[PDB]
Amino acid sequence: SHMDIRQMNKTHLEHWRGLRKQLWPGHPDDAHLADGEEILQADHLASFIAMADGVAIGFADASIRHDYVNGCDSSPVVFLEGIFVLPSFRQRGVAKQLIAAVQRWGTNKGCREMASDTSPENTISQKVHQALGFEETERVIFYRKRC
Amino acid sequence: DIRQMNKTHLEHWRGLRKQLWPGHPDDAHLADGEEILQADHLASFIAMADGVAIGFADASIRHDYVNGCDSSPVVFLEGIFVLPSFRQRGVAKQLIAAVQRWGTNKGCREMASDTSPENTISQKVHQALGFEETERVIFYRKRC
Ligand SMILES: CC(C)(COP(=O)(O)OP(=O)(O)OC[C@H]1O[C@@H](n2cnc3c(N)ncnc32)[C@H](O)[C@@H]1OP(=O)(O)O)[C@@H](O)C(=O)NCCC(=O)/N=C\CSCCC(=O)NC[C@H]1O[C@H](O[C@H]2[C@H](O)[C@@H](O)[C@H](N)C[C@@H]2N)[C@H](N)[C@@H](O)[C@@H]1O
Ligand SMILES: CC(C)(COP(=O)(O)OP(=O)(O)OC[C@H]1O[C@@H](n2cnc3c(N)ncnc32)[C@H](O)[C@@H]1OP(=O)(O)O)[C@@H](O)C(=O)NCCC(=O)/N=C\CSCCC(=O)NC[C@H]1O[C@H](O[C@H]2[C@H](O)[C@@H](O)[C@H](N)C[C@@H]2N)[C@H](N)[C@@H](O)[C@@H]1O
Ligand code: NI
Repeated sequence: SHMDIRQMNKTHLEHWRGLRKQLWPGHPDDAHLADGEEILQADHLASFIAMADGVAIGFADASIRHDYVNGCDSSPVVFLEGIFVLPSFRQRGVAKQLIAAVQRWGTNKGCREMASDTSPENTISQKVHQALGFEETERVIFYRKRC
Repeated sequence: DIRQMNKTHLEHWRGLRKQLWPGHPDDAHLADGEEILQADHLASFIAMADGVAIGFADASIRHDYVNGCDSSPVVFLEGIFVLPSFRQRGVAKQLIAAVQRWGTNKGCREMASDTSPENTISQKVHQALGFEETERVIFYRKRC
């Protein structure tokens, strides 16, 4: 059936929250709500919903980042902040089309580079990133200290 | 003494920074210095001994997602290098303390950093200075 990638607006908020809670289970209930509203008002945040037959089968969150991005040489950068496709709809090209939409958005915003990161443990994600034309740039360990 | 970088430090800062990052074109350090001095959300700090720079830290105020962190903005240690001769004397500790104060003055509740999995010494350093490991990731890039 015909699939559409829709940039998320007020009308897709429930579709998006329903999927996001499956990518990140236990990511607090009030966070998803505030995140939704922020994204709709942003010019440096956009999310994209894969729709077919009137149901939402996957999503991607994207940003335009001005912070230094690991492995990139230019600024700003279009960044893949999250991506998830429902188990039953996987390996059908949903993520490919989601990422194409993120790229289109970032390109129209004047980004020269698209970036993403994933866990060294998530081998499917690594294969996916590489199939869709991403190259590995560097691996890093992050640290934090409370101020 | 640790001072915030200004126009007069640029040349000696560039000399140390090329040692941290030999890959960087020499074009870039020039540009990067101008950018830091122009930007409110960037600052660098220089450790001096007898008026010669022997260490530096580059820092930013980060407004985008930062791996391992839960608030925004974040003070981020973008780069730190101390001359081998001046190592293990607390120079890095003092540079990072200056970075942390700048970030607190910019309302950051978290300081973050990253390093190579092979850079074992830098890992001990973050550990020693009170940082905690958050996550390890692989970064990807696609040219648009
Ligand atoms: C990976 C998916 C999305 C692929 O979907 P698909 O539709 O099945 O793919 P396709 O389009 O059909 O396939 C594309 C290509 O890949 C190939 N492929 C697909 N599947 C496989 C396969 N199983 N094996 C081999 N090859 C495969 C396929 O052949 C295709 O080849 P080609 O282009 O046609 O030539 C899918 O399998 C899936 O949903 N899997 C489960 C979830 C998952 O792993 N998702 C994405 C992979 S990244 C992991 C989750 C994620 O997005 N995390 C984001 C970040 O989360 C966290 O950070 C967040 C933070 O938590 C938030 O609060 C902030 N707001 C933002 C911040 N970024 C962490 N701190 C970061 O470190 C994380 O990076
Ligand atoms: C690590 C140093 C700086 C420590 O200096 P010191 O003065 O000697 O330390 P100290 O103050 O004496 O010691 C403090 C504690 O550490 C302990 N310590 C010190 N030395 C050792 C030791 N050798 N063994 C064990 N313990 C040690 C010491 O005991 C102390 O503990 P305590 O207080 O006594 O309990 C020193 O050894 C040194 O200069 N080493 C060589 C350089 C080095 O490794 N530097 C930094 C390590 S990672 C920190 C951040 C950093 O610089 N990152 C570079 C990033 O660079 C790149 O990214 C850049 C990009 O390239 C740029 O273009 C962008 N503009 C910004 C962007 N961030 C990569 N893409 C990123 O992935 C990289 O992460
Ligand atoms: Ni259509």
